[PDB]
Amino acid sequence: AVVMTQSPSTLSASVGDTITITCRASQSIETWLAWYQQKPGKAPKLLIYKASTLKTGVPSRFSGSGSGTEFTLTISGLQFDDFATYHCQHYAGYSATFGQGTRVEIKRTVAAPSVFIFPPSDEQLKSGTASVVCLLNNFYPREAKVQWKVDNALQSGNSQESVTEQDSKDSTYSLSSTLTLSKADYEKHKVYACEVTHQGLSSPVTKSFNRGE
Amino acid sequence: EVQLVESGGGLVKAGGSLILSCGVSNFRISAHTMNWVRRVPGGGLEWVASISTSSTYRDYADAVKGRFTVSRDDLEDFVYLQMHKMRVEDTAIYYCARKGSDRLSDNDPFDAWGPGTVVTVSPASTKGPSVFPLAPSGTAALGCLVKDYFPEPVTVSWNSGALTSGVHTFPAVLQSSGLYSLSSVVTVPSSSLGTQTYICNVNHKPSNTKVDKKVEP
Ligand SMILES: OC[C@@]1(O)OC[C@@H](O)[C@@H](O)[C@@H]1O
Repeated sequence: AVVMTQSPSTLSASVGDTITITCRASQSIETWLAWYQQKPGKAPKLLIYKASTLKTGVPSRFSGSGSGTEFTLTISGLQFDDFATYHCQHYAGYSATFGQGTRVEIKRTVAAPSVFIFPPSDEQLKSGTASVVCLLNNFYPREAKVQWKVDNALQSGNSQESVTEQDSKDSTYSLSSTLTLSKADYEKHKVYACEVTHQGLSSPVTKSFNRGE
Repeated sequence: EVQLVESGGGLVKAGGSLILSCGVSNFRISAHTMNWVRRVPGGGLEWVASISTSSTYRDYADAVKGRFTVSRDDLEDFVYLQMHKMRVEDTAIYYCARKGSDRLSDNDPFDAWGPGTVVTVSPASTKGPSVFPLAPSGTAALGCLVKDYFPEPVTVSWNSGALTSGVHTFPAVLQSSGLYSLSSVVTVPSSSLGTQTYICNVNHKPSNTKVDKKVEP
């Protein structure tokens, strides 16, 4: 089956730059290739099809080239509206297949996360649940890892995370991780710790507290 | 040997949508008008929808007309029921039923029935969040945890909008309970803490709910 390999996975650039994104097919696909733009929480938008034909309304700064197995999308003079994910697709008579997408983001210097941990409030704890919150503030690039440890036990399967879009003033990301336990489980351990890893840190950073002061 | 099996079915909030399907064994549906019927908690049956051969005619009970759609797939032998803008009184066991059998005349009873799938519609279309402070302790962080509301969205300002710098309000996360949760945080000079009061203003329009929580060390 055709496999599409899209490079790079993330592309960091400044406004005004000309950038290229590529897609290689595992086997010849003539020019049966489309490029889509996608912003978070929105539908994909078709930009280019048959490798190089622009859809009506698409700005002329977008262009596509290639045939056979190698394809390129070029944006000549990036604008703020263009920071988004781009997807290539081989489309065939019955099926289709996508590359893994390329996230185009605004470039800035590496920033390690500033890390903060928050205990559950007594009020919430009285209701039978403990939410422990870890904040990773103002970091770049977007990849980070949070691990929770309770009394030094690596936890699994009991946290959820969310991440902001790049900050409009400083182009950083922030991330929140929440560890959720029952009051019974919460009150059986003392040390709660959020442990963070990011390329901007030379070692993991841990923030903790002892349950109840 | 002939059988029908409903799938989909579960818990729905009032106002929500849910789609059911019905697969069959040991007969083909093409020659039959297919039907959905439900049994309400008081015990009676209510005819819901009918779809005739080749989808020539689709008919609905008055109570569901305009909110429900029945479709059929003769090549793979399925029947569908879309239910939209659901109401408490849609709560019922839903069955698909075949009209006619090997005995196939111009008007037959419901000769074969599936075992039913349970659909429950909860009366609250919405629910306001609980807000919990995210208590602080160069620069300090604090924030508000906005828990267990539905549906999206919730809005968080700070000190009634005066404070905007250093604020991050995260995307809501859907909890395995079916309720949304988000956090909003802000970093402030840590020297400002034993002075300056911080209040998150949490607004949830769907439930007409406004909560102001003072976050302090
Ligand atoms: O609904 C009318 C009818 O003629 O449609 C085809 C078969 O379902 C018959 O059993 C049924 O009586």
